Amino acid sequence: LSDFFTQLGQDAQLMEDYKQNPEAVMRAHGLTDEQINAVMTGDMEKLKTLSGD
Amino acid sequence: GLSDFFTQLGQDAQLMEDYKQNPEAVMRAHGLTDEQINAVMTGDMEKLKTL
Amino acid sequence: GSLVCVGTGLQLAGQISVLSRSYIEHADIVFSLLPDGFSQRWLTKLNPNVINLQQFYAQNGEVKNRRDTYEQMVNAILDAVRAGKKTVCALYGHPGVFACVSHMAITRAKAEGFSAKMEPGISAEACLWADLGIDPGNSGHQSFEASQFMFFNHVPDPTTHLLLWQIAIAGEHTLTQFHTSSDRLQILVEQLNQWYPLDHEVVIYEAANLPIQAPRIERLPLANLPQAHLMPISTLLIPPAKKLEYNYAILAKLGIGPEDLG
Amino acid sequence: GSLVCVGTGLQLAGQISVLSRSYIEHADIVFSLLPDGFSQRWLTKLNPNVINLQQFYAQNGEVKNRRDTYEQMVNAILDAVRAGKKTVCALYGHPGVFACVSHMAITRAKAEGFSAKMEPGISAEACLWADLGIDPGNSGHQSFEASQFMFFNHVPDPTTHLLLWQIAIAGEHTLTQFHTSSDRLQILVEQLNQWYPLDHEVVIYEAANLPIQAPRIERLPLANLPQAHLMPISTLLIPPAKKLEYNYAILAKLGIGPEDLG
Ligand SMILES: C[S@@+](CC[C@H](N)C(=O)[O-])C[C@H]1O[C@@H](n2cnc3c(N)ncnc32)[C@H](O)[C@@H]1O
Ligand SMILES: Nc1ncnc2c1ncn2[C@@H]1O[C@H](CSCC[C@H](N)C(=O)O)[C@@H](O)[C@H]1O
Ligand SMILES: [Zn+2]
Repeated sequence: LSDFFTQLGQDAQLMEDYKQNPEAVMRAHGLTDEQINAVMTGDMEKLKTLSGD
Repeated sequence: GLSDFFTQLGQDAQLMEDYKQNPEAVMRAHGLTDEQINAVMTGDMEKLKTL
Repeated sequence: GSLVCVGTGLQLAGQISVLSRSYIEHADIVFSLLPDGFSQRWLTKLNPNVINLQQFYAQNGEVKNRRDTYEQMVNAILDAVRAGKKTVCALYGHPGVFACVSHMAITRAKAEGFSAKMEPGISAEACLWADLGIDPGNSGHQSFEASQFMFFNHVPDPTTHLLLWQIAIAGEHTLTQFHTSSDRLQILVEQLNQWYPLDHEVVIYEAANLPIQAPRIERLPLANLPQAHLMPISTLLIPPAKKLEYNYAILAKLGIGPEDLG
Repeated sequence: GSLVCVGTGLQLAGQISVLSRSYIEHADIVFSLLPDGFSQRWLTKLNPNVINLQQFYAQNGEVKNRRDTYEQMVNAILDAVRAGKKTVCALYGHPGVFACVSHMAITRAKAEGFSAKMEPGISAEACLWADLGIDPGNSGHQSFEASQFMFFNHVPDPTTHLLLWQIAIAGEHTLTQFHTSSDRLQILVEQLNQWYPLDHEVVIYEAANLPIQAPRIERLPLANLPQAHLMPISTLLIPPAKKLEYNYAILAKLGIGPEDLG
């Protein structure tokens, strides 16, 4: 999750891929349904829980 | 020669710190001419954009 | 020993400048103040020798003046410099925008004969222009710390975009709390009513810290501010309340007029 | 086709964002507006498919409203987007700070149903805070375009740090000339004299564009401004004319006094 976000923020190619198809890209990086749900609902608090912070 | 140096220097903090320690030494080592170095030391950008 | 203060921007990993990242890489030691644990991990992978300045904030319900926190941060940074470490301070956004720690560390370092400098970063202000599609040059802009706006005499230009930073602690005079009260915010509304009507649309803005996160751009009437849900990271945008009026005096001296404005 | 406007900062190569650089690198085509030829070469090596927006500026001492220039810039950018190119616009500093080309291109792209966004960058303002060791939050901050300050009614707060951008063309209404005159600047001094004594120290600031270059930080009394050597990249800093004074009105409503301030 943390690895994904670091890449996504740095890499414009991945960023553009992501904005095209967020769920597809996220699943491709192995994010869980719970993690994806949190992203799609914009629940940042939950995201930080699903990494251990 | 000049353009390549500046691009590196602006991007690379190691080289930046090296340069600030000893500007002339670093510049000479990157093959800058005496006139180019003079230009830098006098702060004449216009002449740099000529050289 | 030397000191370089850099900013990491608001967004994770990608909003830091190329040079500034390089400084972090090559540092002997890094003192960090970052928005979250994702940004913290990113930092540690860049350079493992990190000391987190967060530790100096009030811990465990303790009452502590935030000035004392800053002093301890500054002193901790200088300790590494005095020991002879090539030290880097990494703060979120721009290290010298509404942030005293870096300015203080640089001043103190210089006075003890150490090399110290600040590299500019991308601030919340910078993010705001981009997110809201506003150019600060259009009608100009003004920035004030919300509390300072209340405690001291400041007069805004109501034709310009006004920003009040740290709106969440507006009127929190002790500097020991992390939020203010709705009554303090009501007094701020009354104060602002000098230039802005109660139904004037304002915007609570929060730049995103994560690449999967949308910014907060919440529009509401000024009157509703006291009931709003504010965060430490919230900035209040107050758009112009008036259209520009011609400066006939100066135009005349210039020998021009409205229709002559090309 | 899509549009992303990025900023390259003021300094060569190092002051662009990590993400913003990546955008340039992966762009189909890049439209550039950069400070110098060193910056231009840097760009071309990053991505060879570059169109220089400079070309749209008057070439042969011809009279041309800069509003016509901006229009041609915008249309050229949109043409690439309409054709289906993943287009990036690279402007110096922050792309949305005192720069209409990007805002205009983004507005137009969005209206024709294209994806368009602006990435924030490091502006001349951001550089100034760092170079001068000034925090805009210390006593607040105001920014205005010099000419707009003269043409319209802006009231500055003399406790703040005041910036006048594009000071070199202060009062130049036609927007055709590349500089103003000493008489125009004298009128500005008289205007400013409403709030600032004639012997008030102001600062002509120019951030460096090259890593071997020191910034211009030229101090002089306000009255000497009209004789100063100003350049297009010059920004005028007007530090506070007065120290912060207590706002007893609001303090009273808060039920506190100066001595209660943390
Ligand atoms: C101590 S200042 C830090 C500012 C930071 N140095 C910068 O460059 O924005 C904290 C204040 O900055 C603003 N701020 C910080 N993070 C923000 C964000 N993500 N979005 C909007 N404003 C933010 C708010 O006004 C907040 O109260
Ligand atoms: N190197 C420099 N140093 C100081 N101010 C500068 C500058 N380059 C541009 N400016 C300011 O910007 C004005 C041009 S408008 C371009 C602003 C640019 N987008 C930015 O982000 O800064 C100049 O008239 C001056 O006020
Ligand atoms: Zn500003």
